[PDB]
Amino acid sequence: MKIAVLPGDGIGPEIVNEAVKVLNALDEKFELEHAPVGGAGYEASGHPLPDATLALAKEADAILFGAVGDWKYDSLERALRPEQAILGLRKHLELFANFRPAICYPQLVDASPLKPELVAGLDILIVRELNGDIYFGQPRGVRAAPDGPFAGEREGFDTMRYSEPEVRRIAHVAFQAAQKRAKKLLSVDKSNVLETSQFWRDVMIDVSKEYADVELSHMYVDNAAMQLAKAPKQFDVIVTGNMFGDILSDEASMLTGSIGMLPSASLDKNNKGLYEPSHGSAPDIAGKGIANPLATILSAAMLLRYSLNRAEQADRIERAVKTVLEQGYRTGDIATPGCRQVGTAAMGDAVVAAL
Amino acid sequence: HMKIAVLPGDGIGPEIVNEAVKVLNALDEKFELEHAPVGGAGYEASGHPLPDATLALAKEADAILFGAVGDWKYDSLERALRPEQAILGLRKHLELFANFRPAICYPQLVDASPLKPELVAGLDILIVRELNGDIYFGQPRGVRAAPDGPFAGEREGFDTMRYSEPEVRRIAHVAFQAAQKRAKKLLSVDKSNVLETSQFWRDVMIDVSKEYADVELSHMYVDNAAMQLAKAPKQFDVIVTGNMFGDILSDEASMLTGSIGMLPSASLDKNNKGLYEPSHGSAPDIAGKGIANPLATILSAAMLLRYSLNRAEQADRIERAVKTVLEQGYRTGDIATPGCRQVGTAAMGDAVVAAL
Ligand SMILES: NC(=O)c1ccc[n+]([C@@H]2O[C@H](COP(=O)([O-])OP(=O)(O)OC[C@H]3O[C@@H](n4cnc5c(N)ncnc54)[C@H](O)[C@@H]3O)[C@@H](O)[C@H]2O)c1
Repeated sequence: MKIAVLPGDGIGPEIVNEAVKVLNALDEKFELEHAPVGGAGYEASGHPLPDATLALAKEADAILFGAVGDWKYDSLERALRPEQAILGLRKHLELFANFRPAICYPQLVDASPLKPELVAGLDILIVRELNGDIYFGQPRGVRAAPDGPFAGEREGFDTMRYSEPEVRRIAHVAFQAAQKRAKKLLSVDKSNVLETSQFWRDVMIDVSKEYADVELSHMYVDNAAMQLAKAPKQFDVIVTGNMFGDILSDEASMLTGSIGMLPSASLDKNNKGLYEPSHGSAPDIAGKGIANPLATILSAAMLLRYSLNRAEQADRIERAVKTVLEQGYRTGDIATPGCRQVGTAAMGDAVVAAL
Repeated sequence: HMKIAVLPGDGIGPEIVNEAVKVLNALDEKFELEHAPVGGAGYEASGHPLPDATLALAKEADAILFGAVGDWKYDSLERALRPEQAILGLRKHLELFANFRPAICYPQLVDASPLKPELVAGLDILIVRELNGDIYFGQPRGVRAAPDGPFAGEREGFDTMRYSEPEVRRIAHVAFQAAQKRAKKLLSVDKSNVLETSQFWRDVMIDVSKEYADVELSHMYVDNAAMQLAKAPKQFDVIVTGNMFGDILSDEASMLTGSIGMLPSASLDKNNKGLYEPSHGSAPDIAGKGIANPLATILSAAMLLRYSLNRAEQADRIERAVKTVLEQGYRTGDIATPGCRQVGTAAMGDAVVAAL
């Protein structure tokens, strides 16, 4: 069991330090190896995904990833920008299936901006397609506009595209997840405007024929943004494209009390995965020792459960997180009245103590 | 001159526009109001939902006050003649590229929001959504055999996101000027850490910002913005973004206010001439029953004064009057609260007039 540990930029190192602390406190023997990624990759060898970092990730049984991004690197040419590291790991390792389990712990209901009755007992799974869409679609870039009223003018552009196999493989994953949960799947697209989305919807409906025990329904992304605020407990499994999943996921994280709570798994067809908190590198609080490590710690639990066949250890970590919340520990982003507010490292220590 | 084309439309349209006109006529001002048929009323008058004479009036006027078009009785017309085609026609022919979507939440109506009330009571933010371009209209688009890539040959759907320099520049100007008429904070939202269209958007936004140093420009990625709207919508003043992202964020913000039916809307051109309309559109189930809520249309008329006719003080006066009638307990059926004074459309309009 080799884990590639790729902390990245910003709050990445301080939150991954806590996840590694928790893994090291299990009785289990892991082989952990660190490598630079993102701005850290650029600093080391001028590329956000150094060849040796990609090699390590390919070789490992799983990847524990922090976050990438820092404003001082935004001006670099596109291929060198930090976020190209996570896009590249997803694409090169064919990690096409992203899982974001939004669960509101009882203690954190009061931390959510929504009225408490809307999020108490909330448990939604977002399945997001991760290797296609307008995130990768060609052609893209800047050009003279080839046609239309503004022909000749400078113009930025990206191509949104989805092919049949790409939609089918993520559809199957989502339907399989719904079979094991509440037998409901909601597919989100923008099919009343976008040709790509109508194509998505058509393929999703075709795959639904094979899952007579799951009820498939559909929702436009603009309505889904409304409904995640209004009545998110209507959802059990949501499946959507790369771009729409990105947008809805951050909104959904508020349903758990904070973006600092939402873990994620990115799997290939063999359940080799990269596990990362759903959030970014949070440069506004980077190095300040206050970021919430719990999304990253819960991502390490998912790592054990889904790639390393260690479901019992994953349960141990999850029980430890639930215990520290019962005990009153909170980082600043999930503070609740009367809580014990702690920084990143003390929160990690508390999780370790509760194992 | 201050000439306003009044295009009431169908069903609740005339009912609610009559109250906005009542409010305008109660001001000290000298407006030239001129009515013209649109939507189903356009079809009944001369066979098109946007008659030539109606478009000519809209072009000539300094602003347009528009109600709502559509009804069950028009839904059987051929597609090109349906009332809702007028909306598209006016936006295209008047080059209205800037969609103003206020998100406002009145304290009296705060329980309609899914948010805890301290986060949203008194919310007053503005989303400016580019309306004419983006991936919603970009060519090419359709379904094809994939031309290249890892899945070449497979059936594939596709769309093209694109924004040219003049398209971003003109929406940037409109948004920065709106921020000048407010708290001088503008947030631009994009996905420039992944999308080339978005980095291009950001670059042009920053170039225009050089002419508006009085306005504080900040940037946010669309996923963070969707979260921030739920977490703390009061942090914003004006938000500007592309068509698709704006569509999503504005609908989110409207749900977060709790009363999407109170919300005014506008579509503006490069001179800030606008068409001003309630956000809600038709309501066949209550059309002509005298109970539709006119407040969104009245608030649209206030927007009209503020952004097209250089009458910010009168706009403030109308917005003050709407706050007052809510404090006084007046409600139309859609926003009825326990112990309220429930009124129909006309009596609500009377109450706004009384509070001027
Ligand atoms: N997969 C990734 O690595 C990933 C994802 C998104 C953004 N990013 C990059 O992250 C950088 C910041 O982007 P952003 O500001 O839009 O998004 P972000 O998610 O880093 O931060 C959004 C907000 O949430 C707060 N936040 C995030 N994680 C937190 C935590 N664990 N504890 C407490 N507060 C937390 C931040 O302070 C900020 O206010 C950019 O460079 C962006 O490209 C990377």
